[PDB]
Parts: sequence; structure tokens; C-alpha cells
Amino acid sequence: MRNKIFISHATPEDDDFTRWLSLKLIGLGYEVWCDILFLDKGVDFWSTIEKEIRENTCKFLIVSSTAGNKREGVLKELAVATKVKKHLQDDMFIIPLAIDENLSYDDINIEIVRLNAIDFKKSWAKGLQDLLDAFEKQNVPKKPPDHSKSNLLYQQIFLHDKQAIEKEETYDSNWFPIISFPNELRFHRYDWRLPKQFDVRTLAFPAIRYKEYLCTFAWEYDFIHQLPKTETYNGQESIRISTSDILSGRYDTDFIRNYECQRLIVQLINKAFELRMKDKNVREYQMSKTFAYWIEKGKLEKDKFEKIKLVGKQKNKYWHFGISAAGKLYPSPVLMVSSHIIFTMDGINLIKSKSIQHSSRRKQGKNWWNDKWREKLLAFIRFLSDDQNAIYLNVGSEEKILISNKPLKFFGKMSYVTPSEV
Amino acid sequence: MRNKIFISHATPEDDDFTRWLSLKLIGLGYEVWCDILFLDKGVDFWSTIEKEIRENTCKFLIVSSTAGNKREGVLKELAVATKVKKHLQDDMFIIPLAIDENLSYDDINIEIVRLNAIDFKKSWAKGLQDLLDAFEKQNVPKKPPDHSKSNLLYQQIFLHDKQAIEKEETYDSNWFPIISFPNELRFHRYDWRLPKQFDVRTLAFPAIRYKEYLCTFAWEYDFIHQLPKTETYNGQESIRISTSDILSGRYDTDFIRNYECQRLIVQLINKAFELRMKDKNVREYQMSKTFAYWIEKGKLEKDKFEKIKLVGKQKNKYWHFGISAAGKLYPSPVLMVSSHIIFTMDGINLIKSKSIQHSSRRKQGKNWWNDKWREKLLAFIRFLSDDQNAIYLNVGSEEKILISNKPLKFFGKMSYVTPSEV
Amino acid sequence: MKELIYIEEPSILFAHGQKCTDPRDGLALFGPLNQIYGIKSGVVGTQKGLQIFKSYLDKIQKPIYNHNNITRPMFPGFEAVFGCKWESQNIVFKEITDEEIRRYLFNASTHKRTYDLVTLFNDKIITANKNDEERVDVWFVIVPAQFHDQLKARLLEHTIPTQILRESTLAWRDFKNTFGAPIRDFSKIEGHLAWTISTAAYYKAGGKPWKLGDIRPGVCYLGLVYKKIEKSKNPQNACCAAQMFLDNGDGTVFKGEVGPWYNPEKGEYHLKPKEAKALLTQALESYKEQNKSYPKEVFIHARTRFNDEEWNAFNEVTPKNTNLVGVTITKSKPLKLYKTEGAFPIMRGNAYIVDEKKAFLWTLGFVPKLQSTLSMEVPNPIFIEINKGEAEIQQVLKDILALTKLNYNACIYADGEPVTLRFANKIGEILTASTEIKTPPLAFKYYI
Amino acid sequence: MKELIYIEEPSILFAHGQKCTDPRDGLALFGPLNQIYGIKSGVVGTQKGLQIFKSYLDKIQKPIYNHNNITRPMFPGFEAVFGCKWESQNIVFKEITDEEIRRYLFNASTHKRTYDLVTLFNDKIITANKNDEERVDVWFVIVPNYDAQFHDQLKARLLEHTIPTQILRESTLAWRDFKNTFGAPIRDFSKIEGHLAWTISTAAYYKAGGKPWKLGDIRPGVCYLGLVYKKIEKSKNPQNACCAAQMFLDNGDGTVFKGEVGPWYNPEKGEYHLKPKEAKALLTQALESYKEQNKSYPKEVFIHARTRFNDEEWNAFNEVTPKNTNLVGVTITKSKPLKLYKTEGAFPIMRGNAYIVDEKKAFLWTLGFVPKLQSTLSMEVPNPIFIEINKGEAEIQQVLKDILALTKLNYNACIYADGEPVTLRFANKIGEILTASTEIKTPPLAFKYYI
RNA sequence: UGACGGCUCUAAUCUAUUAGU
DNA sequence: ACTAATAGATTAGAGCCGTCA
RNA sequence: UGACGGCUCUAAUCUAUUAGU
DNA sequence: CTAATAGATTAGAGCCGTCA
Ligand SMILES: [Mg+2]
Ligand SMILES: [Mg+2]
Repeated sequence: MRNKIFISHATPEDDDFTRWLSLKLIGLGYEVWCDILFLDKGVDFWSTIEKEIRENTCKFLIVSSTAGNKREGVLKELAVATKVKKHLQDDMFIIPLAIDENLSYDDINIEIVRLNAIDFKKSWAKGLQDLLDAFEKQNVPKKPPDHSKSNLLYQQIFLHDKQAIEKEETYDSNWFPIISFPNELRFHRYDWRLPKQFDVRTLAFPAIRYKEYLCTFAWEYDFIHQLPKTETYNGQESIRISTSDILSGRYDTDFIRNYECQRLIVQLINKAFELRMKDKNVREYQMSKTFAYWIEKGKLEKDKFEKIKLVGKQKNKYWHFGISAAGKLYPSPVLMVSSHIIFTMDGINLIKSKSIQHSSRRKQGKNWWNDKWREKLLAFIRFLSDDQNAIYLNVGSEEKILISNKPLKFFGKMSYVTPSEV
Repeated sequence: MRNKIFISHATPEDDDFTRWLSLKLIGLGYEVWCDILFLDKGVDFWSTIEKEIRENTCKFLIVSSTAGNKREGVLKELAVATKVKKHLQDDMFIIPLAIDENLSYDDINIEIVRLNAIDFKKSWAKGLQDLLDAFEKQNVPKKPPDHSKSNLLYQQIFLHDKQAIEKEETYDSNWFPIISFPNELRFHRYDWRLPKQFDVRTLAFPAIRYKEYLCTFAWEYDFIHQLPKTETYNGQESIRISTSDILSGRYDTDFIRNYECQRLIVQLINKAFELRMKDKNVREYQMSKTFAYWIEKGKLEKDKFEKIKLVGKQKNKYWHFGISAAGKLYPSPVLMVSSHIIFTMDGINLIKSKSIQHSSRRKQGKNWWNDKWREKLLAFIRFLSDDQNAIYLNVGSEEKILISNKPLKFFGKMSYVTPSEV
Repeated sequence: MKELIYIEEPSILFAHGQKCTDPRDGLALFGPLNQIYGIKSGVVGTQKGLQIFKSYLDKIQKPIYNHNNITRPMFPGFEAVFGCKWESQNIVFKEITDEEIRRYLFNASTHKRTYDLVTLFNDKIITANKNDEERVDVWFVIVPAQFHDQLKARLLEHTIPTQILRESTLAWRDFKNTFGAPIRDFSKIEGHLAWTISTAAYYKAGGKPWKLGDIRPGVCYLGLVYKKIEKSKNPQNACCAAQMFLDNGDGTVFKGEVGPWYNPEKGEYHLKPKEAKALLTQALESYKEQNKSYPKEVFIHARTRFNDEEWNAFNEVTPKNTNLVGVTITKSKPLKLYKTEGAFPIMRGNAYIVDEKKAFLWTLGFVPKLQSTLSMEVPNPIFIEINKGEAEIQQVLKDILALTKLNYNACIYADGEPVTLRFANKIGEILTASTEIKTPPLAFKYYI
Repeated sequence: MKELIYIEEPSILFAHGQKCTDPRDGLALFGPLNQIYGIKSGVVGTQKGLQIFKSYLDKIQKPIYNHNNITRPMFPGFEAVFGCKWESQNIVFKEITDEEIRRYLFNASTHKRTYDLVTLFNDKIITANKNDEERVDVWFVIVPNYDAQFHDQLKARLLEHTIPTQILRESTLAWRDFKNTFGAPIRDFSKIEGHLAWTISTAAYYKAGGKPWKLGDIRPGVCYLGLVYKKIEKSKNPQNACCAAQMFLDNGDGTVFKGEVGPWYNPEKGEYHLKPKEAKALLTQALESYKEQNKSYPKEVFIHARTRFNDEEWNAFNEVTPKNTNLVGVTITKSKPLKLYKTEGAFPIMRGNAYIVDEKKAFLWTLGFVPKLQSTLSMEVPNPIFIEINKGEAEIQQVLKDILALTKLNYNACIYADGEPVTLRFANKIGEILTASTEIKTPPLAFKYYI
């Protein structure tokens, strides 16, 4: 027999009110037939009149929006509806649901004013309840409510372009590995040599002061030009410790433990990197934390390095992509690399106030995304390299550390449908 | 066969009154057709309205208000009502009702008031009763009430039976007026006639002590037998004060004030009433306040006086009447009595426990009403009299007071109809 | 042979500006004044108490009948008269200790037993209010002697309404005696019990059943009553409480001035000057701030005469011209009147005037429409006297007659005495039956 | 090459025992859990505030549009989603008039300015609650020009009376007309308005005393806890210690989410740990809550923190463990640079992926790209959070799944997910309110008051 | 404490005299 | 001097009963 | 104080070591 | 006992944008 409560709606026209109404109607009992619900086939009004209107429909719920006059589909549906209304001679067959406001009786379709219907303009919960009681008073058949069916249907229909898939993908990290180290770390004794007032950071090579163990990665005679009175000392009293043993954590003596030694090495590599950035034709900017390194304008070929942008202009100022680094040692010897944006008033002189710096950083970085960040970081790291495969951090006369320019690569299993676009 | 009643109203403004009327009518029993309760959704309203006013209508009461004066729908509905009135040949079809009664008379409809109408300004239940009696007089076909009505029909009207009729009636009070008094109050003095230890309350006649003087009511030699060594004293030094001069309050003196004299007179009359009441062949019972006086069993013919029972027998015990009296003189010199019931076991010796006395009092007095109390009080006050006119009260050798045996009467011009007995 | 006088009965207001006389009939005919819809409830007690409460609450929803419905009208059901939801599915409940180790303290020190018993319920309610996530309106404490006073006294600070019910009251059908005799027989009253319980529950939930409709603007009514405190050794004797009746620009104001002003001496009841000054100042300030103007007239109700020097102190605070007419009400004067013929007593509303000041008023009689008598025996009148001030006696008589119908604690046709004195006498013991509290609440639902 | 482990997204409960993920769609489809039906409300403010509140209140009934319904769903109406009544004809209003004399700030010592400003509203509310006959559920105070600690002091001084309160500014409600007064536009909610209505309605309904939704993937006999220290240095003495906690328990039938609070203090400037004696009371009270509620001692207890535990203060915790309960402690850190970049495209890594460096430490991605919403939660490429099992023995992946599931309970908002677990968030939410004034003993431990 | 009324029983002050240093 | 006492006239507490012919 | 997140900028303390005891 | 280098580990406190 007929049990489906057909309700008409403007599927192509932008409408989002029929979906939840139909969902709660089917979850509240009787079945509902909709065009937007059964969106799995493409055909004109052929099966509708063939099956439901003629034989498989009890009531109709023709809605009445503002743009119903222009749409010919609703007019054809209303014509078929009045034909069947004449066929069964039942007046209560067409209830013109009204939602919008601009429908004026003076300017309205000449045929829709035949009847009056429940009003959904005020609040459609009251319309829901009055529709339910009107349906009850006319002995409309309805099955006992099984809302799990509605939940399952909602899960099924709204699934395209969602959820996860099994596609494979790869990611590149923000770290950079360390592939070499000097063979041994040295501690020298100078005592009577070194003046007890002058600063040690000014040396051409990184070296820091301990109680007696003057820490170095180079020989015991490499500071002669910087400073005199060093040839009256013997190298037999110096101390050397293997790098593999200290790195493995096995080395330990009474005076020094392992963690202090690892911290010493981290400080050494940090200072070495900071010193090495002196002769790479770049400038530096000072922050609350460690320095940032930015590139000058014009020094690079038409502001690009292998078809990529690093220095640009924003309305009046100029923006540069600067980086900062910090050595880490726990999981593997690597370098944290962080990206910042530096602003200048013409390209040679930096804007002074920090507040406008922050505002300009926000304004410029508003509309950047994953690809741009990754590309710029990779390009800057590659350009900073002095070799086609790695980077040499110069620690001594002939000793150096090697850092590769290929970040760690990860990959997983789960993924999604990438071209979401919007 | 025409049963339902069409109610015309200004729907956009007034709806609450129509709902009230419809609910009251359906609760009464008569079948009613209305606009917002039965049929408005998904149908051509004009065809239904016309067929209802043409086929199955008996009365056509309408709602009149300043908002509905210029509404096209109701006025054309009333025009159809006039057209069908000119076809039915019955003039009892339209009964207008009014809700608003604060408008000038020169704005009314062209003709809506030519019939008999009712007003609802005063209330809504009274107008409902007016409409109900109009319906009853016009013989509208009755409806089955399922043998559960006549309960709301008791209270369908605002006033069930309450109204102040103008009948006359009388009431008998509980006060008795003193119609006479002896001439003067006396103050005797010797300071040696009596010992300073014995109690004056044992004297045969009332008297009290005030300063060195003895305030009293009779002659000075009247206490010779009880108190010897008194007749040898002079009687000239005694002081006399007129009773009328103090009762009016005009009298005043440094050594005695008027209110003190009134208190003394009250004390004297109370004591004299006790003294006389001692010798009237009755017994006394002691309470927290002054005593009460009751009648022994078997001292009258068949335990009654003037065919009115005064002593009765309960299931096991016996109950007797009793009164207690006190004199006051602010509004007028009067004596007021109060009625109590005293319980005994046979009629000679009475019960002792107070709790059983209270319980028996409550149980016996549960079912005594105004007439019984009035008749018993009047009979008891009549029997106690020494004369057919009043009651004497001797104070001394020859002086005496008179108390009328008829309570003061109060007549009223406003009362009720009847308790309907039943 | 003198003349009595008649005073027309006043009327009370209802919904849609309707007026009636019987509160039950008016409520059943129109309904309450304002619209509220939430009776979320919480009950503390044993499981048997909870199940009895649930059974009674689901019983209430159906109409009930009375043997003589012409006198006491029937109850149609909660959903019809009030138009609000109060069901047995949204009730919160926390069990009391089952074994009740406090039972043997019944024969022990009474004060310690009472303190522990009240402390248990107080702590349970306080914890529930302060910790639980649900929201509750009123607490229906169920119990299976200076106990009702202390429970409300200690809850004053937290400002949480409550209402006490007994198991035997709700379950009188089965809670008979052990000798085959019904302790309570509610067959003739069964409908009225539901009526009064429903009215009290609705009022304590924040609604208003009815209000007066024949008040005059610019007139403030004030009452006063003294309470006796002698549990402590010091003779205090002075606990002055008061209410206030005000006509707001639209509605009415019904609250009570508070703060138990004291006074030494044993039997010296009247007052002290400074306390009177403070009382009058606070009362005047309340109306002044509420209505932006000083009251035109002020009436001082009392049940005892007051002296002149304290009255002079009162006069010293009169703003411009307000007359502080003081009225004394007494209840024990024997002037019983008997009907000449028949078996029905004198109706209410009559009055007897003996001079310019004194009068007798008959607020107890029989109602013609109800066809029954309020008092069991022949009624007695109340004595009214004008002590200090100048006014018109008949106006005072009719005003005090109109003031005896607003008793939210019950649903009776009329009350014997004005409610202004009654509510102060209701709050005095609650104030005086515990430790001193500073600035207590001014709402009646807490005290009632 | 090192892989990434994936964790399935949990689900939340709704009415009629149904399951969904996004709270907005579930609420619009199913409904709240318990049935409350009274929103009797009262306001305090000037006439303009009252009229603006009335306008917004009757506006909220109609359906509201959103520009991208795929990302931010619809709001059909208050009566539809919640099934309650919230109108403008059942309100009580108390004028503030134009006293306004405090506006000259006293030209100095703004502390007493804040004191007086908060005192006016506090006394108004207290008098209204104590004397007025009508019943009110929540109060909406409307404030028009510059202040610092109004919010903390207002809720601090009202804690004793236990009255819920919500604070609103008419600029937010009436952003349509509060546009550029001289050429400086301030707000524009055209793209968002539905979201604003959603959030305000959810907050009001929760404050009224209703439970919108609850989690449904908890394990019986398992407890939870939070911890955070607050800095109080306005007084000269170095205090540095304000330890609160929250509790999320599975009752015999439902759930329980409350706070265990009492300010525990500590000397010394930078000692962020806890004294050995004080920890005993905190653990004892936390244990006793469950013991009294569930008639038995808990089986497992998890402690969450943002700092590590020393040896002695943790050993003090062991003397209170009843028989064998394991007090596994977890440390969460929110600053470690490991930005992972997708190889190709323009969309970042989607949430739910975790990285394990060892049996103790882990990186968790609570922020990413939600395919169902077709949008990202973070503006730029997201950064993960570091999770470390400090003391005790447990399984890392289970802890990861539990903390991931714990991020979906934020009753102050209506967002799909939260960056950090709520148990940490609410302790910090109540810490400043408690430390605004230190004149309270035994404060309420519910949530309507502090939020 | 469901709530109203009708009684029954206790005590205490405020006046005005006279009995005890 | 306040301790008793015998009156009039106020003013407050408590403890039991019936249910509106 | 309708919510959320991304930056930027300021402080403590704890742990080797040196010098001003 | 107080001061300078440096690492790793904590808290506050403002200001801009709304997921292409
Ligand atoms: Mg009560
Ligand atoms: Mg909030």
C-alpha cells in the first residue's frame, strides 16, 4: 500500500532546512521520501509519478519558499498533486509549509493561496509539535520509533569526502643529523700562562674555561697569533678523551661525570656554529633568546635561489626569512632549526620598534601555508651549505664537524583525501 | 440536529476570551465548533465556513470590540448571518457579547445592538450564568453529560448563594443590667473596734479596709454581734459619699480618687454576689478563676425546670449546667455570665481528675448548638430569681441591689435567608 | 436595643484581573497570577519515606472527591489548576543512615539528641547544595519538640527553602495504631489536604497564588509583637518583630522588618526610646527607597498598649505630617450573642460600636455561600481600640476586615486575626531559638 | 625507518544512548541528557543594557545562518536543540541609574576604585537575593570603561553566597551598531554569528543546571587527577604555591566531574615542588572522595602535571596508597619544536598521529586537520605536545589513548576538540579566582561558580 | 511539622491600702 | 527597705479535643 | 569578562666553574 | 656570605586572526 509521506523541496536551490526535518521525521516514526535523501541516481521525474505519487504516497508536504515561482519543478509537482487530489477527492492533501518572510499576499503566486498551512516562521519546534498532533488526529499510520535507523542513515549518507583512507605519504622533519665528530676532546693546562682577567670568547676558535681542564677541540698551539707567550709549555701534561666513549655515556671519572661533559660538548658546538656564521655573507638580528640569521637584499641573484623567494617587499617595508639553530643531543645529535621573519625599512636598516615588528610579522605571515614554509626552509638550509652534500663547521686548524643538509624523513599508514581545497 | 455554535471574534487581537468560553462550554456539555481548536490546517477555509453556517448551526454569538469593528472577515460573516436569518425565520440566532466597555457610544456598528445582548465588564462567571439561563429559557437541544455534571453547575456562577438580604432579626446578649443601687457608700473609723489580725472577709456583710478606715456599704452598728465593743463608738465621724456623684465620675478628692472608688465598688458587688449565691440551694466548683455554680441531682421535678432539661445522664457519668458571673461598669453597670458544664458520677460526689473532666466536656459539648445554649442559659437565669421581675441581692441590714433577669437585646436589619434545614 | 452595622466582604484578585471570594474556587476557575514552570525537587530520608513521597506525588495528579463538595470544593488535579509540571521522575534523593544509631539518644540528654539530629540533616543539605551538580528548588525533608525551630534557624544563613512532612500524615491509610484505631482520619478532609499541600509547595517554589485588589495608595501597614526569652538567666522579655504591607506602583510588597531589638526588665513590655527610633527609621527608609517618596500614612498594629515617652520618641521621627495611628487588638472579651430563633448563629461581617474608639468585630461566623460555620461553637468577637492618633473608626474596621484574607500558609476562606501579627509571631521564635545572627533574610518563604 | 602509530578517534554520548563525534551535530540531532525546563533569569545594568539584552534574547529564537555550513554548522533555534523556554517576559531587572560618580577614578589608587565598583554590583546582587520574593537562576551583569581585575574580584567576593553569574559586554551583543565611531571598526561577526549564538546558548544552559553531554569510553575503577601551581607574589612573602586539583570518576551509573581544592602553600621562591606533609592531606582527601562515593577504594589513579616530581614528595604519596593502587604520574609539556611537513600539497598533518621515541617519552598530535570538518584546527603547521611517564609502571600507548580521549570535554565552549586536557585547564581556571582574595575557608567545589 | 478553632491549666509585672528593724 | 498579702485590670505560655447539621 | 591559537617580550630557581673571604 | 660566564626548566603578560 501507500505509507510514504512525500515532502517536496528545492534540492538544487540552496536549502538546508529539509535535511534535519526529514531526519527527525524518520526518527520519530513514519517513513519519509525525499530527493536529497536518496541522492544515488540521476533521472528526471519518471520513477516518482510512476510509483510513489500514484501508488506509494499517503500525504504531501509541499513547502513554499520565496523562489518557488521561478522553479518549474515545484509547479509541475503541484500540478500532479492537484491531479491526484481531484482523483481521491481529499482536501487535506496539500499543506503549504511556509518558512521565509518576504511572501506577501499582494505579491504571491495566484494558485498557492488556495489553502492555509502550519507556520514555521516563528519557531519550528512548535511547527514540529503541531504537525505531529495534526498527523495524530487524522489517524496517519506510523511505526514505533526506531531512532537507530535515523542515526545509521545519517552516518551513511554524509560520508563522501570524509573519514580516512589507506593512502601512503611521507613527511620531512625540522631536524638535521650529525655525521661526524673530532676524534678526541682535549683539556689543556696553562696556569701561569693565562691572564686571569681577559675574556675567552674572543679567541678565533671555540674554547671555554674549567677549573684546570681548559676545554678545546684543537691542538695546544693554535692561539699563538692571537696572544703571545705560549711556546714555553709542553704538551705532555695535556689530557685527551675519546669522543665515542663520552658520547656513549660510558666515560666517567671522579672530577667530571657524563652529563656535565655532554653539556660541555653542546656548548662547544653551539659556539662553533655561532662563530662559523661570521663568514657566510649574512647578517644577524638580536632577540631575547639566541640570535637569528637573516640575508641581505641584492646580494642574492634577483632575490631568488633556485626559483624560490627569500627576500620580498610588503607595501613599504622589506621582509627577510631568517633562521635560528640550537644543538641537541639526547635522541641523536641534531640541530633545532626555527624560522622567523625580519623586517627592514629599505633593506639595509632595520625597523626600530618591536610592536610594529610584531604587527608586520602577523600581517605578512597571515597567508603562508605548509608548502611555502617547507620550501623556504629547505632552500635556505641548502644555500647556507658550502658543499653540495654537507656543511663544515670549522672548530680548529684542521678539525671540523660535518652536518648534512637532508632532514629526517618519516612516513605512516593512515591518510585522507588531499584535494579538499576549501 | 443543528448543535454547534459559531463564535465570531477578532482573531489577531483577542483569543483568550474565546478559548475561555469554548473550554467552559465543552466542560458544560454542549457541542461547540470554533476556529482555532477544531479545523484550520490544510483546507479551504471559505467552503468549510460557509457550509458550517449553512448546514449545522443553531446560534451565532459574536465578540464585539473596538479592534473587530473594521475587520472584513467578521463583518462579511455577520452579513451572511443576516442573510440566513432572513431565511430561517427565527430571530434567536445572534447574541452579541462585549469585552470592552470604555468607548464612546457614537462609534458603534451600523446595527449590531438591535437584539438582546449581555455585558461582561463586571465579571466572566456571572455573564456565563446569564448566557446559561438564556440558553435554558430558549430551549437549546440538550447534550448528554455522562451523569457527572451538576458539580460544575453548582459553581458555574461567581456567586453561589451569597448576598445580604434586608430582613430584620433580633439577638439576646449575655449581659444583665443593674437597674438600681443603694444611696451612699460609707467609711467608718475607730482604729480599735477590730483587732489588727482577724480577717474581715468572714463578716456577714461585704466590707474592706482602706487606710485607717473601714470602707463599707451598710450601717456602722450592723456588725455588733460579730464584733462587740462597737456600739459605744460615735457614728458622726463616719464619712458618706453619694453613689451617683461617683458613678458619674465628677467626684474627686485628694485622699481618694474616682477610679479607686470604682474598683472598690466592683470588689464589693462581686463579694456580695458570692455571699448571696451561697444561700440559693446550689453547689459550687472551684476553677483557676472565680468559682462556678451548679445544681444538685434530684432537686427539681424530673430533673428539669419549665420543661427544659438542665441535668442529664451520659453513658456512665452525669452532666450539669453551671454559670460564672463578673461585674463590669464601663459602658454601663452590668454583670456578665459565662456557661460551663460540670461532670459527676451520680449527682452527689463529682470526679477529681482534670483530664477526664476536659475530655468529657469536649465529648458532651461536641453537638450543642445556639438554641440549646440560649434556652439553657435563660432557664437557669430565670430559676435563680427570687421574683418574677428581677433578682434581689442583699448587702446589709436593709439595703439591697436589683438585677434584671432579661439580657440586653440587639436588633439588626441585614441577615441571610435560611439554612434550608434539610 | 442598639444598632449593629454591616461591612461588605472584600474580594481577592486573580489572573486576567479577575476578582472572587473563595480562593479555591477562584484558583480552579482562572488560575495563578504569574507563570512559573519548574518544581525540581529533592528529598532527604529513608527509602520508605522516598517511596511514600513518590506514591503520594503520583496520586496527586488525579482528581479527588469530598463527601460534601458543596462546602469544600473538589480538587481536579495539579496540571489543571496551576498549569505546571511536578512529577516523580526528576527528584533527587540522598539516603539517610539506615541503622540510625541516634535512636537510643531519645531517652538520653534531649538537647544533645536534638543537636545531633538537626546537625545530621543540616550537614547533608549543606553538602548537597555546595557540591552536587544538579539544581533544586525546595527540599522536602521527611521525618519518621524544639526541633522544627532549630532546623530552620541554622539554615537561615545559606538561604535555602525547606518544608517538613511526616510519614504518618501522607500515609494515613495504613499508618494506623497498634490497637485497631485510625490515629488520623482524613476521609472528610482528603481533598483539602491536597489543596493546602499544593498551595504551600507552589508558593515556596517562587510563585504567587493570589493578591489583594482593594488597597489604597500611600498607606503603609505595620505590626508589632513581643516574644518572651528566658532560657538564659538574663530577663530580656523583648523580641520585637514586624512585617510591612506596601502598595508598589504596580504590585504589592509583603516582607518583614527584622532584628530583635531588646530591652531589660522582667515585665516592662512597652519599649525603649533609642530602639524605637531605630525601628521607625529603618521602616521609613525601606518605603522611601522603594517608592522614591515618604509614606502619606502609617498604621501601627499591636496587641498591647504602649506608653507616651516612647510614643514621643516615635513622634520625633515623623518626617513632615504622617499620622502614626496606633491600634490595639485584644481577643478575650466575652460578648457572646445568641440568635433569637432557629439553630444557626450570627453571620460574619457584623460590627458593634460603643463609642468613637472601642468596637467589637465579628470576623468569625458562618458563610452564606458556603452554608457552614467557621467556628464550632457560638463565635466570639475581637476588641478593637484606637489608642493614639486621630482617624475614622469605620475605615479602620473595614481595613482590618480586608487584611484577614492573605494567608499563604493555608487555603482557608478567612482567618480569625490579621495576618500581620501572625507572621511576626511566626518568625519570632525562629529568630530567638538559636544563636545571634546578623542581617537575616527578609523573605517569608525561608521562615515559613 | 621509524613509523607513526595511529589512534582511532573516540566518541561521545548524547540523549537516548546514542553516539556521535561533533557536539554541535549531535545536539542538533538528538538532544541533551537530562531534562530541565526553567531558565528564570535576572539582569543588572543600565536601561540600554536591558534593552540590548532583550533584543538579543528575542533574536536568538530564529534560525541563524553561517557562511560555511560544512565547517561551522547551523543553529536552528533554542526551543529545538534544548527543548526549554528562555523568553524576555520572565526577567527581573534592577537599575544602576546614573550614579556613576566613581568615574573620576579618585584620580589615584585604582585598587579602591575596583573595590568600590565591584562592591556596588555585589551589594545589589546580595540584597536582591536576600530580600526579593521572585526566584532567579542566573544573573547576567552588563558592563559598558577600563579595568583590570574586575572578573576575578567579582567571582571571588561572591563565592560564599554561591550564586551563579555570567559577565557580558553590550559591545559583543550589539556589535551591529557599535561600529567605527570615528573610522575604527571594532567587531564583525557576520562570518561567525551562528557560532557565537551556539557558544552563548551552551554556556547559559550549562550554568542553568543541565548536562549537555558526557563521555562514554571510560574504564571502571580508574580515577584521574590534575595539578598546577600558581604564582602569588602581591604580598611581600614568597608564596609561589597554589595547588588545586580536579577529579573525573565513573560512578556506578553515571560520571562525576568536580574539583578538589584548598590552597596549599609553600615557602621558598622557586621551589615549585610540594612539602612532604602537605601532599598527604591532598592525596587523603582525593582518595576519600572516591571512597565515600563508590563505597570502595579505587583500583588505579592517574596524576597529570606540567612538572616532574622529586623523590621525597613522591615517596610521601606512597604512605597513603591503601593496598596496591598505582599512582602513575604523567608530565605534559607544550614547547618542543618538531614541526612535521607534508611532502606535497598544501594541507598539514592530520590529527591523531603519535610518535614514540622510547617506552616513556612520546610526541602526541592533538591539533591537526579534521577530514570531517574539511578544515584545520591550527592556523599554521601544528606543533605536538610532549608526554612523559615520570614515575610508576604502565603502558605508554594506553596513556596516549586516554589523554587523547580526555580532550573532548570543554563545557565552556562548543568546539570539536581542545588542544590540552581539560583536567589541567580547569585548575588554572580556578586558581586565579581563588588567589584574587584569600579570605575564604572551605569554598564550594562545584563548577558553576568558578567558570 | 497540614491547619483552623474551642476550652483547660500555669506565671508575671502595674497600681492603692494595711501588717515588720 | 523589702520583705509577704488581698483585692482590679493586663499579658504571656503550654496542652487536649473536633472538622464545619 | 562567547571561545581558540600563533607569536613577541620579561623575570625566578637549580646545576659544574671562576673571583670578591 | 655576593658577583660573572653557561645549560635546562618554570611562570607571567600582552597583541593579532577566525582555518585558503
Ligand atoms: Mg507551613
Ligand atoms: Mg565563561
